[PDB]
Amino acid sequence: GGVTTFVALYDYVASGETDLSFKKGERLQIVNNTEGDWWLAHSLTTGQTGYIPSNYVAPS
Amino acid sequence: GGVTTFVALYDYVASGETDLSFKKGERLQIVNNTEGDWWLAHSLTTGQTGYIPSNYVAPS
Repeated sequence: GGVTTFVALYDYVASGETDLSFKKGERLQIVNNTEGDWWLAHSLTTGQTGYIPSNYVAPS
Repeated sequence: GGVTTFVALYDYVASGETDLSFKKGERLQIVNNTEGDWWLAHSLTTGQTGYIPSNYVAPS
């Protein structure tokens, strides 16, 4: 059965606003683009990232 | 060429820690699983989400 969790091998310090910092030994999930009808999105105004309902958006 | 940016149609208030809040009219990117060797991850310890170098992790 597929793995549920990954562990960090090293410390990582983020340089941008889309990447994630973490400490060696930290426990992390690798996540999917989509969760049902929810898509992963990155807010250009608040710089944060997360899933959103795909029916709440339209192309520019 | 493909769309670069989406616009919010309504306000959304997040309920969990994997979902993203945004206001109507916010400009958002829908993001890809991977960017090169980098995968999207969700930190169970800090609750934050972001890209990480895939060579910095191992399965549990």
